[PDB]
Amino acid sequence: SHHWGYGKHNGPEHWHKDFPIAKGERQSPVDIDTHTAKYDPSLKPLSVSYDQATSLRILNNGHAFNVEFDDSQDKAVLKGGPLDGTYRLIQFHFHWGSLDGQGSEHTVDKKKYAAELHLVHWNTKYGDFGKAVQQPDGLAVLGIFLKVGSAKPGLQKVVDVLDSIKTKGKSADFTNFDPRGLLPESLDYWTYPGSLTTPPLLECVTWIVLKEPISVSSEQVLKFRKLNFNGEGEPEELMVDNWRPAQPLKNRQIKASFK
Amino acid sequence: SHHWGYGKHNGPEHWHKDFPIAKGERQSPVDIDTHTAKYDPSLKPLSVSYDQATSLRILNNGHAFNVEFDDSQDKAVLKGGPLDGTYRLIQFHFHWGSLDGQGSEHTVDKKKYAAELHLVHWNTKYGDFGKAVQQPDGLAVLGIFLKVGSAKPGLQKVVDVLDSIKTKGKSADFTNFDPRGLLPESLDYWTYPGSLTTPPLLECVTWIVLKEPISVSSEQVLKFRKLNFNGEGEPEELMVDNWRPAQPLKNRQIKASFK
Ligand SMILES: [Zn+2]
Ligand SMILES: [Zn+2]
Repeated sequence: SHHWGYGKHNGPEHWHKDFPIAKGERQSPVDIDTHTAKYDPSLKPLSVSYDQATSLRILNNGHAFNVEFDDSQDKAVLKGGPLDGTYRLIQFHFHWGSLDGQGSEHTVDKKKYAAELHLVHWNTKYGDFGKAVQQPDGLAVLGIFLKVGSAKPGLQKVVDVLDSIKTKGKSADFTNFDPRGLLPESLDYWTYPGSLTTPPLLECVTWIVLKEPISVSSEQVLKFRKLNFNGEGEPEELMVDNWRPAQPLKNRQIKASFK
Repeated sequence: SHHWGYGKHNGPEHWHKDFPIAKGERQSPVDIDTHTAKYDPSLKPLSVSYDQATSLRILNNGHAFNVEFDDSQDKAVLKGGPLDGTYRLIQFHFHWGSLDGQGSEHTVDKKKYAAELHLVHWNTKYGDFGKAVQQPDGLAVLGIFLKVGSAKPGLQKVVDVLDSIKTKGKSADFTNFDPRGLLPESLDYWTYPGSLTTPPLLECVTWIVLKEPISVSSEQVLKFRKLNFNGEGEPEELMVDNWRPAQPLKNRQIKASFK
């Protein structure tokens, strides 16, 4: 009965009908205006501890594809930065475009990237993800821009398995993936309080959005575009433009860890 | 696997473990201290429109039994009183004791009744119940005390079907029930902002609690106590004392429609 998507009739412009928080005061994504996003010197260094990250599976959920991690222990955690205590990595996914010029959720001085990576973490204060998503400080999503340029070696293992999860509901074993291979060199970041960028759009996310994009090749991102929103047997609907546009900032302050 | 109940180990004293809102600022039930619950002359008469009410079924959910109504239209609505706009009746149920001296959720100057009836309504503003339960003004529950006295004729149709829904999961067709037959003659009420009295304890409820109890016979309430929490084939666990005790009022005001 309930569906949502990125199409003409079920798209971001309509999500409010089932999810009234879509018009809330803390919605993501947003545009980062660098002229207004002020350097905050009290922001601490971001601590990314992914050395023991344990990936398990990869799956097409009908909106994006997710790589899932074992979050039963502190094997892959985000700490410091703007955060209070310890946030475990549960999954990552991407949003991308039908063309190289668009695909990202966050924009920077109105500039769109080809795609955006989201590493999703939950506050261990709340015992599990389910309890976390319902708290204002429940999640931390580390957001990373993807520009088209040189191939990203650390992304190839993802790209290579995509032909096995073409359609909604498909999944595959996906062990030993190294998420450090998707990070840029600089951990300089912007931060602001926001939300999930898909329904149910819960306002439980501390956003950390990195200054430095990673590069991916034209052919790498092109592989993302050969996925399907639809299930097996249904009409083909290519999985492209699965991004929500910039939402009004309202009275939120985007703080910068760098000058 | 998540469970809750009224037992030693899964009871109201433990609900906070899975539902941290249990310790929130707007939890129900409460004690109504009549010395402090002040008459508010600006409170309007309560408007109960149940003339077209359409009951459908009755069911044992493993925590109480519910009589469900067709809420697809304005056939049975609560309006006026402390409420803004129109609230449709979805179901009623009761909480009761193992003895005649206890069973109610709300108390009045610490006085417990043998049971408490809850007519559950949702704000039509939000399209359905599912969306309603997540809003601060989503629900209105009309609460009515039951004291042991004379038989309530309008309750007998409920009592007579209970042998057919003994155990969790059991349901039966239940048409043409008249919910007006469960009302006392006075619609004088106390009101306060609160919550669901069972998990998930959401703080979405405008409580309207009637001053005048209805009477039920000793044998009528005794029939409620022959129901089972458990499913068919499971150990017998009599459905008694399915009430949450009074929670701290915090900085809430209980207003009275009467002097
Ligand atoms: Zn995302
Ligand atoms: Zn109830």
